[PDB]
Amino acid sequence: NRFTANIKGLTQASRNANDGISIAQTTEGALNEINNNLQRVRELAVQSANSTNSQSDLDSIQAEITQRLNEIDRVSGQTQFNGVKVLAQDNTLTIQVGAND
Amino acid sequence: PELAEAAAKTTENPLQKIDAALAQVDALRSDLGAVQNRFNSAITNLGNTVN
Amino acid sequence: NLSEVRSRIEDSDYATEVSNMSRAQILQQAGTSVLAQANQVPQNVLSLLR
Amino acid sequence: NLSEVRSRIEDSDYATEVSNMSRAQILQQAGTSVLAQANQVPQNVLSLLR
Amino acid sequence: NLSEVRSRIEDSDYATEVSNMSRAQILQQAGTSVLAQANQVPQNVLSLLR
Amino acid sequence: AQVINTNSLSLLTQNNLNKSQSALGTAIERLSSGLRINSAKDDAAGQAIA
Amino acid sequence: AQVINTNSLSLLTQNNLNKSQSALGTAIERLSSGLRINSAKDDAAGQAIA
Amino acid sequence: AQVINTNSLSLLTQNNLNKSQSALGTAIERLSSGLRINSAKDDAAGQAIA
Repeated sequence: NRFTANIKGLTQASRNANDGISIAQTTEGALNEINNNLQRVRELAVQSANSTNSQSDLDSIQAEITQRLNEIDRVSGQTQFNGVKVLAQDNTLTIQVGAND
Repeated sequence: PELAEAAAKTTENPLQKIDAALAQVDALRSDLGAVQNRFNSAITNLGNTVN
Repeated sequence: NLSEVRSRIEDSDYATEVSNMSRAQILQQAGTSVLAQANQVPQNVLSLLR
Repeated sequence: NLSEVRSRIEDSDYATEVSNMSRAQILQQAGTSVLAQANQVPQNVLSLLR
Repeated sequence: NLSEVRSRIEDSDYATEVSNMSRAQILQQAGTSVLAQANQVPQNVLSLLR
Repeated sequence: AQVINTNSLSLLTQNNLNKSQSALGTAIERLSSGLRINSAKDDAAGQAIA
Repeated sequence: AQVINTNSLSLLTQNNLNKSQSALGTAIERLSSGLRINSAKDDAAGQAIA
Repeated sequence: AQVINTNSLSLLTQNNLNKSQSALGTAIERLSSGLRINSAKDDAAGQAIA
């Protein structure tokens, strides 16, 4: 009987762990998108620095930068695996990876 | 009760700020991606323990 | 990723299910080859003694 | 742009449809190779016992 | 030079990856051709003895 | 303890054949369809979660 | 040691087929995209450095 | 982990082919017209500055 319980727990534990990997991948996609948006912002800042760019240029570059930052606020504010907002708030997700408590 | 507050004045350093954000983000991604290796090794452990 | 997680939950890898079907088939053939013997166990004694 | 939007709605990219056709073909071959076994499951028991 | 160093880190030369895919494919075909035998190993003994 | 009006040896042996038949039925059921959960395969977690 | 209720020979052989499947999956993953590091390919040095 | 009702290996490999298709589309788009910026090529600096 003890072995059957362990086997059931291990398999099920194994079945839940795959889910943890899936959640990590989902977070990574969002994170990758955020990083892509950030790379553009840095390049725009470098372009913006020159004495030469006019203030009518800096208005458009700021419009792009605020749209990119609204987008990395949105894609982290509302993204979810099974109704769980991964990036909106900070907390610990505990994985039961074993039959043991 | 939280909205980005209009900037008081032009940012003194537009880089330093974005290098810090990339470090927080890059660091977070790196931390996240080690947990996938931990879960993969735990799965290959549980397979042989079940067998 | 949602199709991956949903797939694990619903789709079942065969490699274990063909083996489970094979084990149930061998158990069925062994159980039927045993059942006949169980059936004829009593008759030999009764008729032999009678 | 109207042909682009109309195209998405009507035209279907194959790359998923060849895979769906392949999955249905493997399911058909597995279902037929299982069906025969299901057919012969009863006969072994009846004839063996009888 | 930065694209060269970044490229080595991210881009992977295929010449090893096609060979790794081929080795995994031969291991899959050999493992499946072995799995069936493993499946039928027990039935011969049980049915033969029974 | 050699009775023939009810053979107590044959009733249990049959029940085991019936259990093997149900296991073969579920394995054929999941092998043909391609999916582990249909209704009672997993009650709440699988179906609701799925 | 000739058991059929659980075939201890088939479980390990399958696990090896699953490992070969994962290796083929990573090789196809890197061959189609053109890039070795995606997420967990290299944890810290590759991705952070990249 | 050998499922056929949903092939988890083929979905990702396709997405990579779709990404390569979009990259080829932009390169053909800029090679035929002669101009890098059309609309979303560069959002603000290029078009506004241009």
